[PDB]
Amino acid sequence: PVNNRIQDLTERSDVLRGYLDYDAKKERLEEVNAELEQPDVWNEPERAQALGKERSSLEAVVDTLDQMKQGLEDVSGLLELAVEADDEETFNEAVAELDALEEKLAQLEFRRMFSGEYDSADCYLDIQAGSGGTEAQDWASMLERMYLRWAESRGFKTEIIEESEGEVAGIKSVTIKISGDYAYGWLRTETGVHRLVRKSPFDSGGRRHTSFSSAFVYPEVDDDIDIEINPADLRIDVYRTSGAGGQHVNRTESAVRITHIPTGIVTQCQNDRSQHKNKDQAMKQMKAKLYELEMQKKNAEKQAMEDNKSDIGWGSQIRSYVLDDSRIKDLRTGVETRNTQAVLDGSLDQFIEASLK
Amino acid sequence: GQKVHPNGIRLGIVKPWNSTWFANTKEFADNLDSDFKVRQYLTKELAKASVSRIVIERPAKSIRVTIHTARPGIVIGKKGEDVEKLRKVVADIAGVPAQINIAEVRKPELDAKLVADSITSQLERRVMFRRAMKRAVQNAMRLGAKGIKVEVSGRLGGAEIARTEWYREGRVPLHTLRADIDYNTSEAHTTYGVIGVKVWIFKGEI
RNA sequence: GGAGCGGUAGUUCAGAGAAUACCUGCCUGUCACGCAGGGGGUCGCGGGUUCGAGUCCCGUCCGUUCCGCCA
RNA sequence: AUAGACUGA
RNA sequence: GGCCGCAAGGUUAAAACUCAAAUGAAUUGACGGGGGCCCGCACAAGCGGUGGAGCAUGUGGUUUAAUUCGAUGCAACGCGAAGAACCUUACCUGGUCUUGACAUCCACGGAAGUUUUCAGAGAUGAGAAUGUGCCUUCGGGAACCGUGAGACAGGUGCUGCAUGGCUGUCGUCAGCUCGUGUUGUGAAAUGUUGGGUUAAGUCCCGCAACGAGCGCAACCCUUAUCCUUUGUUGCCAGCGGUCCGGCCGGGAACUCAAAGGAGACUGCCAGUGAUAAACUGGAGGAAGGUGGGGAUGACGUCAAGUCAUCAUGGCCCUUACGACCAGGGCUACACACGUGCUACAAUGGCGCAUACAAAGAGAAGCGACCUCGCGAGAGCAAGCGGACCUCAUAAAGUGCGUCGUAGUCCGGAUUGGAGUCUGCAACUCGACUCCAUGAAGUCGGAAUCGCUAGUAAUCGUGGAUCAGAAUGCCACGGUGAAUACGU
RNA sequence: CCCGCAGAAGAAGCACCGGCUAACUCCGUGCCAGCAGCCGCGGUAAUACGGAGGGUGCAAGCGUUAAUCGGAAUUACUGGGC
Ligand SMILES: [Mg+2]
Ligand SMILES: [Mg+2]
Ligand SMILES: [Mg+2]
Ligand SMILES: [Mg+2]
Ligand SMILES: [Mg+2]
Ligand SMILES: [Mg+2]
Ligand SMILES: [Mg+2]
Ligand SMILES: [Mg+2]
Ligand SMILES: [Mg+2]
Ligand SMILES: [Mg+2]
Ligand SMILES: [Mg+2]
Ligand SMILES: [Mg+2]
Ligand SMILES: [Mg+2]
Ligand SMILES: [Mg+2]
Ligand SMILES: [Mg+2]
Ligand SMILES: [Mg+2]
Ligand SMILES: [Mg+2]
Ligand SMILES: [Mg+2]
Ligand SMILES: [Mg+2]
Ligand SMILES: [Mg+2]
Ligand SMILES: [Mg+2]
Ligand SMILES: [Mg+2]
Ligand SMILES: [Mg+2]
Ligand SMILES: [Mg+2]
Ligand SMILES: [Mg+2]
Ligand SMILES: [Mg+2]
Ligand SMILES: [Mg+2]
Ligand SMILES: [Mg+2]
Ligand SMILES: [Mg+2]
Ligand SMILES: [Mg+2]
Ligand SMILES: [Mg+2]
Ligand SMILES: [Mg+2]
Repeated sequence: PVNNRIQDLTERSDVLRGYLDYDAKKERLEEVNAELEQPDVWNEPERAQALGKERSSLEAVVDTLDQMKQGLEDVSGLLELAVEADDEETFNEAVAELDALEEKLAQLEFRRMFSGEYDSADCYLDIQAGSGGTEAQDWASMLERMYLRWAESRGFKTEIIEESEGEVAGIKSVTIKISGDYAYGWLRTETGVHRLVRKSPFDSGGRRHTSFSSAFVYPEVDDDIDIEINPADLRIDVYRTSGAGGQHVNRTESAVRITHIPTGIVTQCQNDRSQHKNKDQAMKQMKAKLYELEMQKKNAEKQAMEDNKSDIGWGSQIRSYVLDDSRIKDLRTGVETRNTQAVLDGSLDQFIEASLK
Repeated sequence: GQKVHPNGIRLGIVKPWNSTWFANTKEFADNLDSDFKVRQYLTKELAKASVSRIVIERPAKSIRVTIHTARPGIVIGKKGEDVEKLRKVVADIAGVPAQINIAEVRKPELDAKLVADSITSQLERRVMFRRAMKRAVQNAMRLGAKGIKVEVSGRLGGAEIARTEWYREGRVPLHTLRADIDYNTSEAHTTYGVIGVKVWIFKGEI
């Protein structure tokens, strides 16, 4: 079976060679070496050092795959000298070398799935029923159950944040926190509307009906603003209290106005008779406004990603689940699985792997 | 709903058995299996011989097979060569000496098995189901049957939805136990599926 | 800034309870309603008195009020 | 005397 | 916009845009918290249960490497499964094979086979001996094993919303139709409606209808009475004798056994009724109005169930979605539901004594008698392919004694120890026996089920599956009620 | 316009085939791509989508769009209704 393991790693190396196109990376390296070999590259140090690091990045994949095939040949040769000569010592040594090759190959395998700052952040799944009514709610409940079971299989923690139970059956909307290593990276590609094609149990006539449920996965964010304002970035000016005392002959410089020098936001307080209390109130208001600015920065996605969220209805399907004919298919990846049962409870990684492309 | 088999419900009243032999519990199963093998062989070879039914009788250490057919000439063969060859194989299957006799089923139109086989053959040859059913009913009534009911079920005409059609003329009393109701079934393997044909023939009471 | 009122079941209110809420089992073709059986907080947070504290006392967050004026 | 509602192939 | 009006508003009066319909009369169904008339344990009157406890079993859920697949209101849930330790097995882990485990066919080598070692958990692999046979144009081969093809095998893989076949259900409900004639432009109507009457579209009468078919009834099985046969392995009235035991001699009476007939037909009498159909009674008769029970399930309804009995179009895999083997799983367990068994005791527990059944199975089987073991059973060994022998003491019941209202001399769950039987092998995961322990449970909330007479309730007995493994399924008898004013 | 020379030699495409309306099968797709004057077709066995074979109707033209009349007795004078 160890020879089968060698072939399996050979298959993994060969497909990883195709995916990462190390020959094309070497093709990129062809013109990388053109300017690096000649001394006429330090005129612009950005051209020199960046190419040097890019060359290392290209050769990282290229050389590892080269060492991968060479190592596989060495393991095959050692096992031929081991099993045929009954040398169990070399038989175990080649297994350890083969395991080391798998570790090197897995590094490049994980390299492709490495993407985004939130790649290791905990993911938050939101499932909302759409067209289909009660049947859509049931489909949403079936959708969240397999997501929870998939997360449990991966070992990720499950936390039901909120669920608004359906009026008749199922749940209208669920929000579940899935916490684990690279949880967002695993489930970031499960975003969209899923189509369910089955005979509706709620329909009296038993007609074949189509239902839709959404699945929005938003990553873990700081969700907190701890920005502290700077006295050097703030300008405070005192002036007469125009309100409630601006009429009298005797006016004091109790009114204050704090203007943020970088941003330009102006804040003024005239309620209290003491300039120090007015300064404190203006400081609270200005800091609160700055807090709002960072919140609006976070809210930029709440107006963009929410708009990008396609309607839960016809024509927005990302994956088709034909339970009547047992032909679950992901249109985006072109992957068809005949076993509906498995996809209904777990085994979603089969479509996830192709979705990582 | 569901209907009892006319032959089974009339087995002891107005119908004979297709297998008449006495055996204890030890050899009852062996005799039944041997009869099944003999019938399977004879039906396969004499499919083109228009065999209505086969009766297997087991005397002491012997098996006498009577084959009822509408075309005795082909079954008998030249100088009895065909029946002799059939007798040899039947004896080999049974394990005891065999004696094959041939009976003539005159008026082939008044036989449930023959009509059902003819209809299925026409359906396989893509003959219109209604034309086949009407012709079979008309022939039986012309010959002198007091009543005939023909039912054809399946994907008739290649339609994606199967349906059941039936034509009945005369009296076909299925609730009278003293009625000589001849009932038989057959199946036609068309290019779209399997089509079942059932024939009821009433030839009088008692 | 001064003087009071509070903070208790998921929520609203009493002093560890009530209503709503939530489970489970019934009824019904199914839901709702309805019937029956249950659980659910250890008193905003800390300290101190007390044999003994949700309670009494002090400090602190938290919300509610009124006042904060005359030149 | 009380008694409501059955999405969408 | 104009005119009118105190106002509310009235009068005249568009356009953009949108859809392929909107609408009237009539027809067939379906429905109504519309009407009239009826039926069914449907209510009403009763009896006994479930829902509370323990256990058995199935299901959902959860868990798991797998916990195989299917069945989901009535009409899924002691269901396919009339019986998972291996097998079954279709699932998982691991070790293996790849014209294959299973088929045809070509060529070549071989008889086929029968025994012994051999390494492996086993598959398998390496050997070693033994025979090397039979029909035989003695020319052949025939059969049965291997090798090498490659056309092909193989699938419990998907679709029951492509199908055949089979089945459930409304529902054994009484309805569903057709030919011709007639009416209406037509969908359609009539017949098939109406007065009775019936279990019934059962029958009579009327009628633009006349007839017919599938349905109802009858013909079929069984039971209740009698006659005729036949009298053994069954029976014992008259006897003969007898150990008193139908035990022999006997007998063909009777019970009984299985074949053929008789009998029940509103056939007869009274009364009502439209001089009809029928109904209410009565006589006789074993049986009176279908005497009881069963089989028999119309056109169709649910795209109802089954592609996993089987067959089957199409699609899918072919060094694997095929095949072999070992082990494990289907028996997992924070829970919920369904169907049952045992109880919560005195109409009873226990000890002793003593009566009354029916039906069925048995040859790789039923197993007598005797001996041994407290017991499950063990040894020996008759009879029976059976009205003969065995399974095979029926229990409830009756008599006596005791317990004396207590979680008990109720209840027997659970657990410890020791054994028997089948089976290669009872760890996961069989049944049973002996000693020991002795749980909940003291009659069960909302709610819910079955039953109209030899029925309910209760008591035992047998069979299919099956080497072993029933509280389930199927059948057999023993005691044996209460109630039905009525719609 | 006529007479000679040479050689079949230099010369056929467009729309459509579910019904209206003449002309049918296979393959690919799977409520997607798309078609569409109206009814509508496509959700794994499509004569309606795309391609191929065959066929139909026109032809140096063939289809689509725009505009008028007709069908429209659907402004009814011929010739309608409350
Ligand atoms: Mg509403
Ligand atoms: Mg106006
Ligand atoms: Mg009642
Ligand atoms: Mg219970
Ligand atoms: Mg199951
Ligand atoms: Mg299946
Ligand atoms: Mg097993
Ligand atoms: Mg096994
Ligand atoms: Mg079906
Ligand atoms: Mg007419
Ligand atoms: Mg009628
Ligand atoms: Mg009728
Ligand atoms: Mg009438
Ligand atoms: Mg009739
Ligand atoms: Mg009449
Ligand atoms: Mg009488
Ligand atoms: Mg009948
Ligand atoms: Mg179905
Ligand atoms: Mg199904
Ligand atoms: Mg099971
Ligand atoms: Mg067990
Ligand atoms: Mg017997
Ligand atoms: Mg006891
Ligand atoms: Mg107790
Ligand atoms: Mg009754
Ligand atoms: Mg038995
Ligand atoms: Mg058994
Ligand atoms: Mg009984
Ligand atoms: Mg045409
Ligand atoms: Mg196609
Ligand atoms: Mg005009
Ligand atoms: Mg008009």
